[PDB]
Amino acid sequence: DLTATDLARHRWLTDNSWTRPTWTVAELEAAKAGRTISVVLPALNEEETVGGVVETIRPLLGGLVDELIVLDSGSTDDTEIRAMAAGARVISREVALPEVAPQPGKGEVLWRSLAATTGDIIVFIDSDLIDPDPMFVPKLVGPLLLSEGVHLVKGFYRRPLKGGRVTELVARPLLAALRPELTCVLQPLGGEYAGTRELLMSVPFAPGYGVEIGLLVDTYDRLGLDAIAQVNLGVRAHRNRPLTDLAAMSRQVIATLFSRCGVPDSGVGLTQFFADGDGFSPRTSEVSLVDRPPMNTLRG
Amino acid sequence: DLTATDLARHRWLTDNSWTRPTWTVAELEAAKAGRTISVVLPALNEEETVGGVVETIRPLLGGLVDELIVLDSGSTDDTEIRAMAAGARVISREVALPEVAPQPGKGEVLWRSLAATTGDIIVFIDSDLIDPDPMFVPKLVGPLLLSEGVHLVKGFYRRPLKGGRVTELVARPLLAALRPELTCVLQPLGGEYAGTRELLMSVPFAPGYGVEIGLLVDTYDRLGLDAIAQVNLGVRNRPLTDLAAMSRQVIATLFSRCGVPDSGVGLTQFFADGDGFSPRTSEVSLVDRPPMNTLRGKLAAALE
Ligand SMILES: O=Cc1ccc(O)cc1
Ligand SMILES: O=Cc1ccc(O)cc1
Ligand SMILES: O=Cc1ccc(O)cc1
Ligand SMILES: O=Cc1ccc(O)cc1
Ligand SMILES: O=Cc1ccc(O)cc1
Ligand SMILES: O=Cc1ccc(O)cc1
Ligand SMILES: O=Cc1ccc(O)cc1
Repeated sequence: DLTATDLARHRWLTDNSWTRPTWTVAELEAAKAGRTISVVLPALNEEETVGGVVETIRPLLGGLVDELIVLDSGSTDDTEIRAMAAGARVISREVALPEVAPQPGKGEVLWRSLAATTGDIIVFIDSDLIDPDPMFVPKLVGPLLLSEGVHLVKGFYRRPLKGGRVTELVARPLLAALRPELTCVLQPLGGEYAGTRELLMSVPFAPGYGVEIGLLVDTYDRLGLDAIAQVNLGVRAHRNRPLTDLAAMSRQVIATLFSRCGVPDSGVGLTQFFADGDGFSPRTSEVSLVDRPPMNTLRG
Repeated sequence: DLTATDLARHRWLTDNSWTRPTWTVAELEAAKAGRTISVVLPALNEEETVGGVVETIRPLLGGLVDELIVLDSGSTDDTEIRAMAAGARVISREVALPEVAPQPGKGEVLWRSLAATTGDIIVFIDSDLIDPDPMFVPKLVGPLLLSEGVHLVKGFYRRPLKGGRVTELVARPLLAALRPELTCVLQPLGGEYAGTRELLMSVPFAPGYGVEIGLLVDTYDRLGLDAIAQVNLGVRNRPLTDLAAMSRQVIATLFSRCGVPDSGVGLTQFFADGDGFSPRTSEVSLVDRPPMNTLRGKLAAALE
């Protein structure tokens, strides 16, 4: 009947998951107790949405939130200037961490943001969200401010009563196989999450689209379920990404899970083919992004 | 840009992949050279489609095809009667291997069929296909009969000019990580494939929905990429929950073949009523059936 995974997951849901994370901004400010909060929006060519995300967070500046930074990854559209006008601080990868040459991918941006921020709590929110809700940051920081022993909070979106394909086909099944207690986390790949500086400075950062799952597993391997919480951010329909983006995402999720769980990885990516009447000429990507070491090895 | 594995991928697609098989039934019959062909359709509650599949293969019986069997896995609908009416012999799991109690899942059915068939070549075709093409069996056996050194033929379906979600997000990326040459196989999880008796009797069979990936990986390791071919068969909507459970078993079987320590924990959904909570957990098995030549050694030796 019941397994040890079932028992732990059920109890974790009752203690470390909030379906209605309704703490008030005032009570969260009162609980800061000298701690400061930084909010980071990673961004690459998100000109249509970045300002709207910033606008939903900026009312918290000077109270709950101490800094609001857009960490730009080399946009060629109007991402940076729209973020400026909307009321954020825009910092490039190069200014965030001058002593290390950048490499591509989302994980690099989040890692570098640790060097550019000062908060005791760092909140990450994706910059591609349409009409996000102003209560995202309060909900994400609640367990960090109020619940002893929590270092990582994952924000999830409620599923309607009536596409998450990488989460449900790749990430959750692989966690079931390799780290089954972590199947408790509803949206392990979600981009809205918060952590303590103590935690985040102490773990390596996986590259590209592996960053979220890498942080989740590294936290678990150091502190177990007790240190991880999740909060319901409300409704939000699934994003529709191209299938080729998704297969590449899956491949990086696999690589990052394997690196943390002791499984070797070939470094071989997926193959694209030149196709014509003479057949299919393969071109296969190979690994070129490295994990970044804990930021404590360079700062603080 | 080109990388190290691309040479092997290019050679294999040139020699072992057929986008447009030219073969006629007549040429294939003339090439059998004393080999016999068994066709096996695994089935569990497929009354709406099984007859249609059988009807497309039945005209080959007595010529290209020597035996046509539906291996029924305990259906309670009209699968059995509809398969017989279309011209298949229907064999239960118990009849196929009477002294061994059945275990659930698709892999069990295919494994058991090895004890109930006599072919030097065995062709598997899913019984849930809609409007299958009568050239499926000819296309699948072509490389076995007309090429040298091929032991496993995987049928693939035509890709569009732009749901295979498990293949493209799970199987192919995992193979890239753990058996990188095998990403060249377009349909690693496909249910339409043919193998030699020599191969099939000698390998363990993975349980459940792991059977196809397990056979592919075992064939690759033991016989190599050149022993695997693929053929275009020409042109389904399952709930995400079912695809996730299938993915979880594909993972378990690949991990078993690599020695990765899979927990055996399935995918769990909690349900609640007035009395409380209880989990519903998807089926996962890490236990292979042993090579059929260990239980049917005399049959295997007769066929060798
Ligand atoms: O509060 C929601 C909840 C859901 C499933 C559980 O097992 C426990 C709690
Ligand atoms: O009775 C159901 C229940 C769900 C979640 C909780 O946290 C507590 C109770
Ligand atoms: O903020 C999202 C992001 C995505 C891809 C990148 O390379 C960098 C940032
Ligand atoms: O401190 C709790 C803890 C739990 C599980 C681990 O593996 C390590 C630490
Ligand atoms: O496709 C055939 C099949 C047989 C037994 C199963 O359990 C599942 C599928
Ligand atoms: O035969 C090779 C091939 C590769 C990719 C496709 O999408 C189709 C065919
Ligand atoms: O995909 C999730 C799942 C959970 C329980 C099951 O029984 C089957 C599937």
